[PDB]
Amino acid sequence: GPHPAAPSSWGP
Amino acid sequence: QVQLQQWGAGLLKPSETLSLTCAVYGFSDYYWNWIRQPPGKGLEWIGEINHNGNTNSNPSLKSRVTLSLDTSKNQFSLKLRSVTAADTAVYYCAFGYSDYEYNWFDPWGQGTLVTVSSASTKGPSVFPLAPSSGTAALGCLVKDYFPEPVTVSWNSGALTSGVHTFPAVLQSSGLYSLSSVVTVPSSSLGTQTYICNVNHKPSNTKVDKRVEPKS
Amino acid sequence: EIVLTQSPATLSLSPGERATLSCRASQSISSYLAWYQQKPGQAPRLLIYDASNRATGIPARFSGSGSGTDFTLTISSLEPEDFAVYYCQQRSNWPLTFGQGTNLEIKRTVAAPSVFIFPPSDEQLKSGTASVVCLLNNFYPREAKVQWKVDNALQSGNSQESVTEQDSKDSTYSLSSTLTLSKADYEKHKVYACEVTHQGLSSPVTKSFNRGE
Repeated sequence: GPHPAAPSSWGP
Repeated sequence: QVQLQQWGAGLLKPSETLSLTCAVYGFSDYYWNWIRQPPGKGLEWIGEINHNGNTNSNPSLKSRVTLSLDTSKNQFSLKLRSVTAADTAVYYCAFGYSDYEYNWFDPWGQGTLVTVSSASTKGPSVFPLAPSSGTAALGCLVKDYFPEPVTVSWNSGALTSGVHTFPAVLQSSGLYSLSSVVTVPSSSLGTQTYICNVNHKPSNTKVDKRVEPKS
Repeated sequence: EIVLTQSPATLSLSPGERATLSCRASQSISSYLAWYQQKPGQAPRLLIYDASNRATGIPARFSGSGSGTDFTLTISSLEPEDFAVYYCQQRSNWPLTFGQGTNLEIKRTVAAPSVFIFPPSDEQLKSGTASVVCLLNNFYPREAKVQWKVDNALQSGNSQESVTEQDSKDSTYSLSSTLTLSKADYEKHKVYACEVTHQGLSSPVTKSFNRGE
């Protein structure tokens, strides 16, 4: 992904 | 309602292998992380294992790291090989997760202080910092102990106001030194007795030094 | 790696004032930034995640904004509980990185240090080492300079310092400097002096002793 480390509950 | 515990041996000699473990007691997407903080410095990320099994390490730790997760015991652990003094830090376990409603949490553990040095455990010598001849200052010099930490109180705890216990300095000998001071009404120097209670638990040394005016 | 640059290094404010903290990332991280608070002796504590969401129970006076590279933490009206070190962290891509930290300290009136000099104990001399200690007590701001003079000669490379955390009651700092000499070198000189400069002093304060009191 473009932001692979982001926790799943973060972002849209 | 989540609780963190961490454990592991904290006193190491150079080239040994640090091994810490972290357990969680009390959620489905989780993010186990290790962070370390050398004394007086900022945070340095170590590594993460997440609930998908992604495993990543700080590149500056140069393939000395092993991360592992026993998912039966819920135990996240860290191995760091060939340690030098540069790895002396408090090591934190952090358990990031979100709950049944997409609220995010990241409790950190209490930390394990790990000291990497060739020095050997040694209790301190305690020397008086004697008041000069309306406010007077006096203290205790806690010299040449290893490792951290030391605790100091004054008069078995009856004296707290105006006490300053300073961060230790690490001497080129590899031993720590520390001073603890209290300012006090000079009107009390002829009647009030001042005692610093030093406890260096790593060596089970415990010293009670009386600090008097000089002459 | 993604480098996070926080600013300022230190923010000096009093309760009731607004505090703005910055964290700029070296490349776009979308909104995947978190802010932590750390007090002395404690683990960091999560405040904001995903740039803008408070963690449960974090007071509403804490607000986070930003997306892309520029992020801002705002404490709209400081409480005494808020003074601490603030870190940002990015979770766009591995390795996870932190800013260097911003220290949020209480601004108080300037207080010049009270200076005290302590000669080495008779007992430490029996051991063969002399530690001369100089104390700078209860001053503000934190910047203070200590200069050692042995027989009126400027000293270098033979002293170590440390400074306490900001006092909970009077919001000052204290400093302890140790000059270490061998016993022999200590007895080869007479005058021992601790010289202090600080924003609260219009000229240096010197405290001294002559060995043999």
